[PDB]
Amino acid sequence: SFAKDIENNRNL
Amino acid sequence: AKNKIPNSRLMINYETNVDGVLKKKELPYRVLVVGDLSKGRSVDAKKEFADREVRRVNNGVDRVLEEMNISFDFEAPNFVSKDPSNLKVNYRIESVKDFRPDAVAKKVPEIRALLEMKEILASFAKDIENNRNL
Amino acid sequence: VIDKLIDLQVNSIISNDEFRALEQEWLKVQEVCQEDYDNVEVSILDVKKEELQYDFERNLYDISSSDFFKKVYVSEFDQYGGEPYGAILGLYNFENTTNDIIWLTGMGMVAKNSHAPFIASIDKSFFGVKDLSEITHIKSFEALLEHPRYKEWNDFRNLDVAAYIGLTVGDFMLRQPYNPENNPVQYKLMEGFNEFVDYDKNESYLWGPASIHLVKNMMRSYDKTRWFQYIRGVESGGYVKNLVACVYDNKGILETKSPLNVLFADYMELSLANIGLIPFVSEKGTSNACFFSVNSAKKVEEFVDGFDSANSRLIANLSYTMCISRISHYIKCVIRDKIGSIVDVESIQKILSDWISEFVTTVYQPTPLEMARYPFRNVSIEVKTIPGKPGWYSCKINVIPHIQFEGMNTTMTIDTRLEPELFGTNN
Repeated sequence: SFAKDIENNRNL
Repeated sequence: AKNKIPNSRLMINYETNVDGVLKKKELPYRVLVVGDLSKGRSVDAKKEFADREVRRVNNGVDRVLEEMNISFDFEAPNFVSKDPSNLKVNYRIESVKDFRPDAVAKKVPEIRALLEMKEILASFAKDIENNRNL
Repeated sequence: VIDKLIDLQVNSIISNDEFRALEQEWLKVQEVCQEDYDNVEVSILDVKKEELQYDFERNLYDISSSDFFKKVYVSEFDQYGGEPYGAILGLYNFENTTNDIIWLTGMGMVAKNSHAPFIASIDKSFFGVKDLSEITHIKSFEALLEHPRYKEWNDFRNLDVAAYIGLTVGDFMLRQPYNPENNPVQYKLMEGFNEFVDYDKNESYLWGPASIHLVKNMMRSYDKTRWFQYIRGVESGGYVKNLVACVYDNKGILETKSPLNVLFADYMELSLANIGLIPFVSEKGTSNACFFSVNSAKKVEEFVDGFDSANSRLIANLSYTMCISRISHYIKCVIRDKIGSIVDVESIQKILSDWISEFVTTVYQPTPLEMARYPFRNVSIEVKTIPGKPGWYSCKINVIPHIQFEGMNTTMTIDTRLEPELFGTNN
């Protein structure tokens, strides 16, 4: 469940 | 009086009694819906299933919602204010327009701090002062 | 530059799970109670799927003791002053699991008795595919269900209770994502907010099950008409006007996005009806939909005898069991008044028939709506007293509903034998 998609999706 | 008045020679009475079978008002075609709305966060949701009074939505989904104490204290990344501690979104849903990315900034105390400046800072009259004209 | 923050701050919780889980589970609630008719009072019951999973799975062989069953049957339908329910709406998505199969087996056990067709939706996990759009690749679902993976499911389709379940396929887009030029967030009277974007691309920005519009048409097919013939086809029932589409400018010029999850073709509309599913097919570009099929999960069978074959074709049809159900809501509701009155075999056949008589015809009225007032074609009502119990009776009605159109083949040909005066020998 590691959110490496919420953190990787930084967008400025 | 059950004793009954003494009968005269010309007793007229006038009957006002009426028999008959009473009427029945129509049945509104009820529609039950069953889905995880509160995710376990409401007055009727926190209670045991043996006793959950079904709602009605007499008014609308705006007020039948506010009737239920749907709040949430979930964490979120912080980008406002000072000090540590992740931003903690904490407010109860009133209307259905609460999920609108706008009513959120009005509800969350931290975000409102930036919106507060946009009322004062952005309202700088650099057009009334710059427009000097002698 | 404070806009740069907000465009990150708020966009962090709108994209967050849990938060957008309530959105989905309220947007599709607002969708149902949008119409607001003259005599169609909806009602809610927020319950987790697990709290019912445990319920039926514990009381499958003792449904009368089921807690839910005691909040729909013996509670409002059974009791005197109670107002009965009609057509439950399952907001869940049911897979091919051997657990969720019981969930339907139980809810249908209730619906069957409470007389309330339980409408729901099925997940893309049913067809064994991770993207619902990729269901179009399957040739015929008829040959699919022959696969031994659906053994448990084919058994359920044979149950009687399944004649009340009505599962829908496809999910309509219920919210347009937030762009400044498209669907701008209504900012405040001074707090500049309209300049505010979101973050999505392919296919993952909020959905809702077609079951909503299905039920939201049954409501419509009640305020306007009175029965449930008006929930099928384009010209007649299910049309569902004006859906929440989506548009986006990636590089081209605002390439529109169809409102529906999946763009069912023609033979898909049919090849699903046989599986016992309700496809929510879209008209390409038109930003609209329509329900062609409204079949229950009941098996259609085939049979040799023509009559028997036709029976199973009408029973599988949900729209009728919705209507036949409305007669049960008449009997166990109205005849309760004369429970003590002195009546006979010839008197009950009067009261029950004199009513339904206003809803049976053979002649066809112009337009669909003006005719859908009359669901049934003809009815028999042969009640008769039983021995032993003197004040008790036993009715037995039988209704033939106006059979709907369903399709047709056609062979064109140049005969050249129709008018022999032009091609004949004698000239």
